[PDB]
Amino acid sequence: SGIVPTLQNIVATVTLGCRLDLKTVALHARNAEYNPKRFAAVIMRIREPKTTALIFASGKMVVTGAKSEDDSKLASRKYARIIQKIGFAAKFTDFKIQNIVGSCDVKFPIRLEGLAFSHGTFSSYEPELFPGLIYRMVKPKIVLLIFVSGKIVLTGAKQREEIYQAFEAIYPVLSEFRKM
Amino acid sequence: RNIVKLNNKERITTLDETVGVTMSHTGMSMRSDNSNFLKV
Amino acid sequence: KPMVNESDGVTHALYPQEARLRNLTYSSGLFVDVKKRTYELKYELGKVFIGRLPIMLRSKNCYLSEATESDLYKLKECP
Amino acid sequence: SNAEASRVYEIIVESVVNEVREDFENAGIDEQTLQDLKNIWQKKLTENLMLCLYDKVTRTKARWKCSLKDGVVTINRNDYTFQKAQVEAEWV
Amino acid sequence: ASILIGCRRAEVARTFKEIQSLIHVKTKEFGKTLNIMKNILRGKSQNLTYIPRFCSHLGLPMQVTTSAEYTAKKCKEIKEIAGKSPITIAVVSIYLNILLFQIPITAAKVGQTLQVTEGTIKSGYKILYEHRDKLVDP
Amino acid sequence: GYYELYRRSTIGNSLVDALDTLISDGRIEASLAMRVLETFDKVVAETLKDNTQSKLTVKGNLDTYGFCDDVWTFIVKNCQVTVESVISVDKLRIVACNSK
Repeated sequence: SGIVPTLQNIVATVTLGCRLDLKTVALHARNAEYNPKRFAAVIMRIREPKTTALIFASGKMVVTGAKSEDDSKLASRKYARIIQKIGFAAKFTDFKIQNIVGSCDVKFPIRLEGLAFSHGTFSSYEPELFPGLIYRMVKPKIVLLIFVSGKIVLTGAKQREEIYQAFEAIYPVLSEFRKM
Repeated sequence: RNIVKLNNKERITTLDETVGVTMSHTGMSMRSDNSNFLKV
Repeated sequence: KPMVNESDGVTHALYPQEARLRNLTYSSGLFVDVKKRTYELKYELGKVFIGRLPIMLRSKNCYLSEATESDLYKLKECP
Repeated sequence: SNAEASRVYEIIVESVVNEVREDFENAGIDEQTLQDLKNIWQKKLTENLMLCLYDKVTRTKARWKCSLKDGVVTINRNDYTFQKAQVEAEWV
Repeated sequence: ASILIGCRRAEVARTFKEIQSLIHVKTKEFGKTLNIMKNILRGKSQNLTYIPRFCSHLGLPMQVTTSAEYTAKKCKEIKEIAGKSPITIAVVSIYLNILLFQIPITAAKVGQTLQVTEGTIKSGYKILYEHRDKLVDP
Repeated sequence: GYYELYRRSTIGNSLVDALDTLISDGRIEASLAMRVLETFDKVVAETLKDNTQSKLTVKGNLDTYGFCDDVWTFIVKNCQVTVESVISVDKLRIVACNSK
């Protein structure tokens, strides 16, 4: 083994605790996108860290796009600092990471048909609809995407230890259904 | 007047193809639309 | 001409001997040129299968009408 | 330097004078006053800003593309007039 | 979805574009209803069959059919690309097995009859021509 | 109809200074200058819509972007512009409205 999954996305939610008006916010702000006819929320982006936050009128904000937890928390504090800079009485509270997405490579082809036949109660393989395999692990409750080239995707986790335990619990099964 | 008593009609034409083409055009052939009729 | 569409989906030619042995129906497919028009009121702006027809033996539609003696012996049909 | 901009300016001056002449006659001021508007206007005619309209603005990750139609651009003390334009900008 | 389930149970092969050509189910909701329906069936407790059907759509001999069978199995054993849905593997397999003989259909006719992209059968015909070595039956 | 953003151009500010010159220095009747501004908007609209053949190409680093009341506003830093010549621009501001 020796392969460690690398995080790719982290989705967290931050509650500011106030209320907004969207023409004034979209008029006085710098880097932001707003359009009520498509999405009733301002899409604010920052450079460092390179993230994306969806800001709603009810004060709820969604900071997503970070590669680590410190970048999501610090980026969330930067968005909250921008909101406090605009002219509202916001407060950085209720920071809870909602999703963690990672990926890795096993460096050998994987038999998806035999994996879908043996683990039929946890897999859902339809090549004409999606060439990858959707493995729903019980403990921990992680949704894994197992492709042919060996790239393993992991989503549906609240912590990193769930991703690591998911990969350590899926590695022998992948080593069983190998080819070369 | 004897020649007018020689009127005939055309017989039914038998399609001579490999059948599988026509039988493919019968049921599901992965080809829809291609003609606007009662499409509202 | 007489034909048979099997269960898996393959359709091939039918002979009366194999028709008797497989308990099939010696019939032939029927198509119709179906024309459609849309008027809008006299303002004016397909080979569809309609069903099978049983074919009598020794008829102009059956394969055995044009067969010879040795050909009938090949198809296992008495002259 | 561009002669098309001078031709457009001349069409604008002549057309504006000809269409405004009616409102100048309705007010009852003077025709030589309108001639003074043309002479003073052409006499005055002798910060990097683009003015136009957009058709589609797409964004992918951090890449922005914009389809622009009909506009005048002021760049380095030089004026330009375009019918179409494509913007391929990158955001940090 | 019930027709497709009854097709999968009876060892029959019907593509999604065929039932989709029969009924306009908007694909996505069809996939979700088929998924939860499969969960219902699991709670109440194979591309090879497509080759003779498309060979019947083209009217090909039996040797090309079994040749596309051996080609389909071997291509299923060689890996690389793996599949990208089995329909394209079937049409490029029949395309190679028909470019091995002399019966001419070209790529446009087989692409408009089987409803497959020409660039896809050529993209698969490239790597397939690269793996032409171990696909010979005799 | 006919947006009033074209008044912010060089010829637009020239016409504004000319009209304000006729109203301030002389006794030219007011309100009519606004009619000259509307006719100016229509003439610039139809003229730029029919009497333009150039095609530019701006490629740079997007410094700022915004959208409000069907108004796209961009600020690009260090961008190159291609006419149909290549021109280097340190800072460029773009203001566009909806064409539909």
